[PDB]
Amino acid sequence: QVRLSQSGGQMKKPGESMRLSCRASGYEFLNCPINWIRLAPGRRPEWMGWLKPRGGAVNYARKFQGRVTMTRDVYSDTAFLELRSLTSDDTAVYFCTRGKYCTARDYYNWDFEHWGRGAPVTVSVLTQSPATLSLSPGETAIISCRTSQSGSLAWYQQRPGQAPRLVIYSGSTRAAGIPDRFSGSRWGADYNLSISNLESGDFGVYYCQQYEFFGQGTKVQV
Amino acid sequence: FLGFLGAAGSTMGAASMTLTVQARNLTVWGIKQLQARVLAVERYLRDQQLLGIWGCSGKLICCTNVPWNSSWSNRNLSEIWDNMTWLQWDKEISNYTQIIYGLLEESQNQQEKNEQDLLAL
Amino acid sequence: FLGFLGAAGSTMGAASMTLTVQARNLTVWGIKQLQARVLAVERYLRDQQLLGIWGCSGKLICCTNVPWNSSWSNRNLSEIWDNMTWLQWDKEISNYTQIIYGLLEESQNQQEKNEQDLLAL
Amino acid sequence: FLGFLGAAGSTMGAASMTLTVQARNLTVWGIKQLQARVLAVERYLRDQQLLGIWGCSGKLICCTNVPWNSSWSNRNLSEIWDNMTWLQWDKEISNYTQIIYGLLEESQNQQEKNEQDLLAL
Amino acid sequence: ENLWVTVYYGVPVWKDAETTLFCASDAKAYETEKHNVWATHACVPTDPNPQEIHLENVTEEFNMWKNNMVEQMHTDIISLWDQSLKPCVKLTPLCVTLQCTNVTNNITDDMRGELKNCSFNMTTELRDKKQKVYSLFYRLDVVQINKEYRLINCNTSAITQACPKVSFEPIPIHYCAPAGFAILKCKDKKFNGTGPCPSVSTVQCTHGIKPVVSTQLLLNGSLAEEEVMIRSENITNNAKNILVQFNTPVQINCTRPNNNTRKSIRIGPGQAFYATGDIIGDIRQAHCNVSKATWNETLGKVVKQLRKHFGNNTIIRFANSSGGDLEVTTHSFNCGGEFFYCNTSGLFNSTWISNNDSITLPCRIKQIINMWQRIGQAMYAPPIQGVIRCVSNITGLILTRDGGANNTSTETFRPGGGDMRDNWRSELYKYKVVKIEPLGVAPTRCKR
Amino acid sequence: KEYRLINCNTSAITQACPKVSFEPIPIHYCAPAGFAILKCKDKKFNGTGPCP
Amino acid sequence: NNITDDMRGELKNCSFNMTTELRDKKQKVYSLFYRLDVVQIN
Ligand SMILES: *[C@@H]1O[C@H](CO)[C@@H](O[C@@H]2O[C@H](CO)[C@@H](O[C@@H]3O[C@H](CO[C@H]4O[C@H](CO[C@H]5O[C@H](CO)[C@@H](O)[C@H](O)[C@@H]5O[C@H]5O[C@H](CO)[C@@H](O)[C@H](O)[C@@H]5O)[C@@H](O)[C@H](O[C@H]5O[C@H](CO)[C@@H](O)[C@H](O)[C@@H]5O[C@H]5O[C@H](CO)[C@@H](O)[C@H](O)[C@@H]5O)[C@@H]4O)[C@@H](O)[C@H](O[C@H]4O[C@H](CO)[C@@H](O)[C@H](O)[C@@H]4O[C@H]4O[C@H](CO)[C@@H](O)[C@H](O)[C@@H]4O[C@H]4O[C@H](CO)[C@@H](O)[C@H](O)[C@@H]4O)[C@@H]3O)[C@H](O)[C@H]2NC(C)=O)[C@H](O)[C@H]1NC(C)=O
Ligand SMILES: *[C@@H]1O[C@H](CO)[C@@H](O[C@@H]2O[C@H](CO)[C@@H](O[C@@H]3O[C@H](CO[C@H]4O[C@H](CO[C@H]5O[C@H](CO)[C@@H](O)[C@H](O)[C@@H]5O[C@H]5O[C@H](CO)[C@@H](O)[C@H](O)[C@@H]5O)[C@@H](O)[C@H](O[C@H]5O[C@H](CO)[C@@H](O)[C@H](O)[C@@H]5O[C@H]5O[C@H](CO)[C@@H](O)[C@H](O)[C@@H]5O)[C@@H]4O)[C@@H](O)[C@H](O[C@H]4O[C@H](CO)[C@@H](O)[C@H](O)[C@@H]4O[C@H]4O[C@H](CO)[C@@H](O)[C@H](O)[C@@H]4O[C@H]4O[C@H](CO)[C@@H](O)[C@H](O)[C@@H]4O)[C@@H]3O)[C@H](O)[C@H]2NC(C)=O)[C@H](O)[C@H]1NC(C)=O
Ligand SMILES: *[C@@H]1O[C@H](CO)[C@@H](O[C@@H]2O[C@H](CO)[C@@H](O[C@@H]3O[C@H](CO[C@H]4O[C@H](CO)[C@@H](O)[C@H](O)[C@@H]4O)[C@@H](O)[C@H](O[C@H]4O[C@H](CO)[C@@H](O)[C@H](O)[C@@H]4O)[C@@H]3O)[C@H](O)[C@H]2NC(C)=O)[C@H](O)[C@H]1NC(C)=O
Ligand SMILES: *[C@@H]1O[C@H](CO)[C@@H](O[C@@H]2O[C@H](CO)[C@@H](O[C@@H]3O[C@H](CO[C@H]4O[C@H](CO)[C@@H](O)[C@H](O)[C@@H]4O)[C@@H](O)[C@H](O[C@H]4O[C@H](CO)[C@@H](O)[C@H](O)[C@@H]4O)[C@@H]3O)[C@H](O)[C@H]2NC(C)=O)[C@H](O)[C@H]1NC(C)=O
Ligand SMILES: *[C@@H]1O[C@H](CO)[C@@H](O[C@@H]2O[C@H](CO)[C@@H](O[C@@H]3O[C@H](CO[C@H]4O[C@H](CO)[C@@H](O)[C@H](O)[C@@H]4O)[C@@H](O)[C@H](O[C@H]4O[C@H](CO)[C@@H](O)[C@H](O)[C@@H]4O)[C@@H]3O)[C@H](O)[C@H]2NC(C)=O)[C@H](O)[C@H]1NC(C)=O
Ligand SMILES: *[C@@H]1O[C@H](CO)[C@@H](O[C@@H]2O[C@H](CO)[C@@H](O[C@@H]3O[C@H](CO)[C@@H](O)[C@H](O[C@H]4O[C@H](CO)[C@@H](O)[C@H](O)[C@@H]4O)[C@@H]3O)[C@H](O)[C@H]2NC(C)=O)[C@H](O)[C@H]1NC(C)=O
Ligand SMILES: *[C@@H]1O[C@H](CO)[C@@H](O[C@@H]2O[C@H](CO)[C@@H](O[C@@H]3O[C@H](CO)[C@@H](O)[C@H](O[C@H]4O[C@H](CO)[C@@H](O)[C@H](O)[C@@H]4O)[C@@H]3O)[C@H](O)[C@H]2NC(C)=O)[C@H](O)[C@H]1NC(C)=O
Ligand SMILES: *[C@@H]1O[C@H](CO)[C@@H](O[C@@H]2O[C@H](CO)[C@@H](O)[C@H](O)[C@H]2NC(C)=O)[C@H](O)[C@H]1NC(C)=O
Ligand SMILES: *[C@@H]1O[C@H](CO)[C@@H](O)[C@H](O)[C@H]1NC(C)=O
Ligand SMILES: *[C@@H]1O[C@H](CO)[C@@H](O)[C@H](O)[C@H]1NC(C)=O
Ligand SMILES: *[C@@H]1O[C@H](CO)[C@@H](O)[C@H](O)[C@H]1NC(C)=O
Ligand SMILES: *[C@@H]1O[C@H](CO)[C@@H](O)[C@H](O)[C@H]1NC(C)=O
Ligand SMILES: *[C@@H]1O[C@H](CO)[C@@H](O)[C@H](O)[C@H]1NC(C)=O
Repeated sequence: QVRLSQSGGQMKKPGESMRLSCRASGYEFLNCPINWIRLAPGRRPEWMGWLKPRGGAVNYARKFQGRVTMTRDVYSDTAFLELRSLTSDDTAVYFCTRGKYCTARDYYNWDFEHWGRGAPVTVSVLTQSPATLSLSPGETAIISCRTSQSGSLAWYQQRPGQAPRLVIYSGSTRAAGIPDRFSGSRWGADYNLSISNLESGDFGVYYCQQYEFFGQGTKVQV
Repeated sequence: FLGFLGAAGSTMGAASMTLTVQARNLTVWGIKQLQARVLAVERYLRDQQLLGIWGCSGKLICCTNVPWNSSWSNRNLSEIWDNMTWLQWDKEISNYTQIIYGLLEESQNQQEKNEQDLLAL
Repeated sequence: FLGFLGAAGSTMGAASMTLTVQARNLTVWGIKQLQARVLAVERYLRDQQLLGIWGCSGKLICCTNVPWNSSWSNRNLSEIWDNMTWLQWDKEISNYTQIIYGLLEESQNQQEKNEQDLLAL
Repeated sequence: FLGFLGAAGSTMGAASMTLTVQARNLTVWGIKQLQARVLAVERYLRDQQLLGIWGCSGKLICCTNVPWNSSWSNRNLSEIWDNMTWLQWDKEISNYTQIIYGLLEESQNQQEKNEQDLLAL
Repeated sequence: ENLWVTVYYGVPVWKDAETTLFCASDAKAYETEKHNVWATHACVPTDPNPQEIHLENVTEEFNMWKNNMVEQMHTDIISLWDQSLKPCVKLTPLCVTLQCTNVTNNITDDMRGELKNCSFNMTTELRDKKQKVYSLFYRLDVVQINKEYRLINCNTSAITQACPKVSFEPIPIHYCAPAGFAILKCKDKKFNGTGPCPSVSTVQCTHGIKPVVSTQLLLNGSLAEEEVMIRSENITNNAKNILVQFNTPVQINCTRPNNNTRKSIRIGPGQAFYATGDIIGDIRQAHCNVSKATWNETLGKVVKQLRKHFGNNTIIRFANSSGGDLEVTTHSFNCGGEFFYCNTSGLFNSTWISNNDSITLPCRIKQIINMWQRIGQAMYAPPIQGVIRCVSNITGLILTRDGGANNTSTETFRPGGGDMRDNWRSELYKYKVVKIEPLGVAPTRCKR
Repeated sequence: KEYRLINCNTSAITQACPKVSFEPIPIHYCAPAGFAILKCKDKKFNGTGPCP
Repeated sequence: NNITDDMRGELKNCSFNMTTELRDKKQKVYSLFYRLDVVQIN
């Protein structure tokens, strides 16, 4: 089975540098790229960059260029990350992710079916609505996301204190282990995630995604 | 002549004017071609065996005593040979190809030549 | 239908009811299948070549102008097709198979089509 | 009979008496025979494919509706079949072999069977 | 009035499929001595007269990103690289301690050595006697431990020397399909690489495709027809590489100033190692020149095409490679047998807003390589006598786009192309494999 | 006096197995289907040209 | 272990020289082998 094993979290001071590792197992390392994404509480998710295990090729975000360094060890199947000149803005939970579709022929990076456990680090478009959603068990939750670019969109669920799980990809297709209760729909630039017959496990925070861009998030609580 | 696959975009009737042209041509790294040219004659004889078991054997064209079922895309005589390409045609009848094959090979030359068996005894 | 080799234990006349069904289907360790599937089509074309040189070419069944010699297990018409299997039959005529083959391939289509050669000159 | 290629030095008419006999037989170092016996059946089916596309399919002999051009070594009927060998003959017509082939495969069974297509519509 | 079924054999009916393609090369490729230049020897000679048939009225959908010819060509060259190195000299007893020093020069200290004069023990023809011989190696080829050095590949894999008889020079290669199959070719002026094609033609063998191994720059590539072409599986996806095809070729000149000496030390009994001897002349570094004018116009023609997908009024910036393995970050290629790695910080140093000399680039040389991310196989490129000069065509790029933009609405592009399958997609975008199914039934008023 | 193997600056060396034998065996060379081998049966065929 | 002597060892803790990545340096490493895998001489 595909498993991403991350190193634990840490507390750093401003000005210092930080490093994280992520050991992949359960698949051929060279097949598909690994991504690094930071999650800050009550903030839009930020994609930092990806690394191809192939020739160690990488592509970062504008924001991090010159500060961030991604490498890998093909032999131990381990991906490494470094970020310099740490400032309070850097504080967030850092994840390593892998797309769902990843064969020898080709891949699709941005359907993140696999997530590491995450590393909490403290140093000291897509319009999603509604912000919050207070509903009772049994009711139906309708989360919306407006795009402007179009392209395979995904839905994720985050439980309190757990790593986000892929719920839906391509706007209408369910992931593995996802019951019929979750369903996706699309009309123009608008995207809707519908969860029927709410239960304890469903509650948390949900994110819409189009490639490296994420929504502001929708917290669904009991 | 328009060469190999010449009248592919032409109607099936016009594509019947170019039937013979497409049947005519049809240490490692050296095994790359051997394993392929073996599958080539196997793909050929698979077609020739099917062509033999039916009321054909003689290639190109042949008649059969099988009635065209209307459920198999009910089109007219003039609506097929003068308003449709073979590529467009095979796409519709693709669903019923395996069915028709069974009626040509079994119902026909197994019962048709058996007629002669009753005449030979 | 009774599938491949269905009427093997049936009489030759009844086994004539299922002739088309048996002709239809008919790094190392990967070469194991290659050397085999080559002999398969060679065994096929050995049979089709013999079927072609004779007064047949057209598969399944065909007539020939060769009189049945009584020494080849003199049986009656109703004693063969309604009281004997192909397996049991081939076992008796096995002795004369190589002989009959020579009379079909040489005496017939070499002299029969040559009739047309004298008519063609 | 005179065996394989028996009447090679005999006249073409006399060599027509022995047509069936020559069509009948027709870790490394073990691949030496495999790569060869693959080319053998490709050489066979190339000849049978040409024999099929023409007005023949049925082997040995067949008629065609193609007029003999006088430029192709204008000989008489009795000056060919009774005064010339196949080896001596093929040497003269070798120049026009590729030409005649085009007239048999294209001009004939592409237009001849198409006649029936106009009769089938 | 009632129709009857009729079997037709030899109908223009094909379906998309995958088969085993074989090779084809021109006669002059065999005629040139070559000795060994890839496995081209077993290859079938190319048909002297080209055969092509324009399919009128036919519209077929192509997909360069779902093409199997790329995957087959990739594994073919990979297996070829192994077969070319199997009967070659294996350098197992070359992992001896290297007592190295700087080369004979007069250096301030900013030259950082680069070249090392290593002395070491070696096995001769006889078992009993050691051999104290010296050689010359690049800094990228050696690594010091705990001055004593060692080969860089010692905790990676084993090593085998490329034979001096063989050559890595690209040869035009034609890929063909067996009987029962055919290859379709798009002949459009502006086919951006996916979807339906208006003017489709059929071929048995593709045009001469030289398997040039390169990254970032499509060195010895091929041209486009009208406007420069941009192909991407997903343009909105910045994780997918963007293959660029030029209309006008960019003339570039790459040279190796260091005229070298081959030293043929005998490991024995019949096996001989080739070591770089002393340099004769001056110590200079390899470099590549790009006509500034040609490059300025070419970049300016590309940026005008990029706007057509990222907004008419936007800013396009070019920045160097972000990081990674030395081969991907630099322009990787082969020339005259040696493997260069050039600094492309002088080509992607631009900023395009609202739409007389050569550009020289610092080039390094490695003899120990491990391309295709090969495991268990390291090849040592033997030294080459004489100054190496090569003149080639830059006809394409492999760019990558930075993500998490959102706000600025601007795009920055950096050179990539780590995977080598993209190098083949730049030539196989127009070709695809189909199988012929000549058996088609059709109804008509025909009974027996 | 110190010596060495004569093949040391020529090539490597491999020992012939004691199981194998180099004794000549009668070998018949044959052609596959579609081909044939011609044989001259003349008393005095000096090796080139036409054969009666 | 703590053995009376009826256990007959069975498992052996062997130490030996070994060739490293480099030609020059020997390697003094130890392993574990079954008695059925080894045989003493003299
Ligand atoms: C190269 O080459 C290549 C090839 O070869 C190419 O490619 C290309 O690309 C492009 C780009 O990328 C593309 O385009 C795109 O497309 C897409 C698709 O298309 C298709 O489809 C359509 C529809 O859609 C839908 O449906 C389908 C099915 O049917 C599906 O599949 C899809 O997905 C979708 O779905 C959805 O929806 C539905 C409903 O509707 C639902 O149900 C679901 O669920 C989902 O949701 C169609 O339509 C089309 O067709 C068309 O077109 C044609 C031509 O072409 C024609 O003929 C036809 O007829 C049609 O038309 C129509 O329509 C139109 C519209 O569209 C109109 O206008 C008119 O009038 C008519 O009516 C096809 O088939 C699409 O989607 C897109 O679109 C979009 O986008 C654009 C931009 O990009 C824009 O402009 C537009 O407008 C649109 O937008 C819109 O929408 C969106 C959504 O989608 C949103 O977001 C936005 O916002 C907007 O909204 C609006 O609208 C809506 C609707 O109406 C409404 O509701 C609202 O309210 C608003 O108003 C695009 O277009 C293409 O495709 C391709 N191609 C291929 C072949 O592939 C390229 O291009 C080249 N290159 C160069 C350079 O050249
Ligand atoms: C084994 O086996 C094998 C096989 O199998 C064999 O082989 C053989 O060998 C041999 C030896 O080696 C040989 O022989 C030789 O031959 C040669 C050739 O022949 C041929 O030819 C001829 C002619 O010649 C020419 O021509 C051609 C074409 O046509 C060419 O190719 C050549 O090269 C030449 O050319 C030249 O010349 C021309 C003019 O003529 C010019 O134009 C050019 O340019 C150049 O220069 C012919 O003729 C022949 O034929 C013949 O023969 C036959 C039989 O055989 C007959 O049938 C015929 O008919 C003929 O005859 C005729 O002729 C004769 C003469 O010849 C006369 O006599 C008579 O009568 C008639 O007319 C062929 O085809 C040759 O050449 C040679 O000859 C020579 O030599 C010899 C010695 O060796 C001598 O004897 C002779 O006589 C001669 O001599 C001469 O000549 C020379 C030159 O050549 C000179 O040098 C000298 O000096 C002399 O002179 C003279 O003459 C001249 C002329 O006439 C005059 O002019 C002057 O003045 C003088 O007088 C030889 O013979 C062969 O061939 C082979 N074969 C095969 C098949 O290959 C072997 O033998 C075996 N072995 C055993 C042991 O057995
Ligand atoms: C690619 O696809 C295009 C369009 O789909 C094809 O073009 C059509 O071709 C067909 C023939 O297959 C055409 O049909 C024939 O048109 C002939 C020409 O028309 C004449 O008269 C008009 C009016 O005066 C003028 O344009 C001009 O003077 C022409 O000379 C007619 O003569 C034909 O009628 C005769 O032939 C038929 C048999 O086909 C007989 O049964 C009739 O009795 C009569 O004697 C016929 O109508 C058609 O017009 C074309 N255009 C279309 C459909 O728009 C290409 O042929 C095709 N190419 C390939 C390679 O597939
Ligand atoms: C395996 O082997 C067994 C035994 O060897 C075979 O069984 C024999 O099958 C044959 C058919 O091939 C039988 O012969 C036929 O029997 C029919 C049934 O008999 C009817 O009447 C009797 C008496 O009332 C009842 O048992 C019952 O009502 C039956 O309905 C007859 O109807 C047949 O006669 C008709 O058909 C023939 C053509 O076959 C015509 O020419 C006649 O004019 C007539 O219309 C016929 O007699 C035989 O009886 C079976 N038993 C034996 C030989 O002991 C299996 O068939 C065989 N299976 C396989 C798969 O090989
Ligand atoms: C190798 O090459 C040689 C020479 O080229 C060939 O020998 C020639 O063979 C042909 C037959 O193909 C011979 O032609 C025939 O000769 C027969 C014998 O002649 C009889 O009469 C004469 C005179 O009395 C005597 O020699 C003797 O009594 C013979 O009995 C004729 O009988 C033939 O005529 C009859 O047959 C023809 C059909 O061929 C009928 O149309 C006639 O009406 C008639 O009934 C005929 O003439 C020829 O004579 C031979 N010698 C030559 C040409 O010089 C070899 O046959 C050849 N061998 C091989 C294996 O290819
Ligand atoms: C061998 O290598 C040594 C390196 O140690 C080298 O000696 C060096 O020469 C350079 C100049 O070539 C010296 O750098 C000088 O530094 C002083 C300041 O301390 C500057 O004023 C000098 O500037 C002048 O020279 C420049 C050179 O072109 C001019 O461009 C400029 O306009 C001025 O005229 C100059 O930068 C350096 O100090 C020495 N170093 C030592 C240790 O002597 C030597 O020349 C090399 N010889 C050979 C044969 O290769
Ligand atoms: C390490 O291994 C040593 C082996 O030398 C072991 O010490 C041995 O213990 C056994 C018992 O466990 C002793 O055997 C005894 O022999 C006397 C006669 O001399 C018997 O009377 C004893 O019988 C009693 O114990 C039995 C064992 O359970 C009972 O079943 C029985 O009912 C009696 O109560 C017993 O058989 C042996 O003499 C010693 N040997 C030495 C050298 O001391 C030691 O226990 C092991 N320790 C560990 C931690 O493994
Ligand atoms: C690369 O080298 C080629 C030749 O090796 C250069 O082409 C030459 O250009 C000069 C003009 O400066 C002409 O006089 C020569 O005749 C040309 N040579 C040939 C063979 O055509 C080219 O200019 C060089 N370009 C760069 C960027 O270095
Ligand atoms: C990306 O490409 C795939 C297939 O190449 C296509 O299905 C998909 O629609 C594309 N996405 C966008 C946003 O164009
Ligand atoms: C024709 O197809 C229909 C299904 O649409 C089927 O019910 C019918 O039996 C077919 N006709 C024959 C003669 O089998
Ligand atoms: C063939 O069957 C499939 C489903 O089995 C159907 O979607 C398709 O429309 C059918 N083809 C035609 C021409 O109706
Ligand atoms: C029939 O067989 C006998 C052998 O028992 C044989 O003598 C006889 O010649 C054969 N009949 C014919 C026409 O050959
Ligand atoms: C016969 O051959 C001549 C060449 O000598 C050629 O001109 C003529 O057209 C040919 N006959 C036919 C019917 O083509």
